[PDB]
Amino acid sequence: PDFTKIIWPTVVERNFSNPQSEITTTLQELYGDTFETVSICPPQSYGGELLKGK
Amino acid sequence: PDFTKIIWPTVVERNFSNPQSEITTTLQELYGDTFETVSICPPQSYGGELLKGK
Repeated sequence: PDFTKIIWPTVVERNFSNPQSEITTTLQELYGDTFETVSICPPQSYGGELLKGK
Repeated sequence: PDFTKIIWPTVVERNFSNPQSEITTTLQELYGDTFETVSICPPQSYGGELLKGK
């Protein structure tokens, strides 16, 4: 290991690695983490996609 | 055939039998008879049947 170490320029710095999080004082079923994805859904019973062709 | 002819009481009288109708002075493709049935159709892209369950 010397100055001839090749450097790969990345934007991800190791000043914040894997942020673990653990439940301590209660039950999990009382404290849940949800991971969702907020996408756009047209409504079920109406929305311009029913007029397609009409 | 005498007075003991059994009579079946029907409401259909034979004072107007099969009304034939024939095209005379032109072509059929220029004079058409349509037979339709006017029933109620809910619209295609809307109508309460889309809200069924919602």
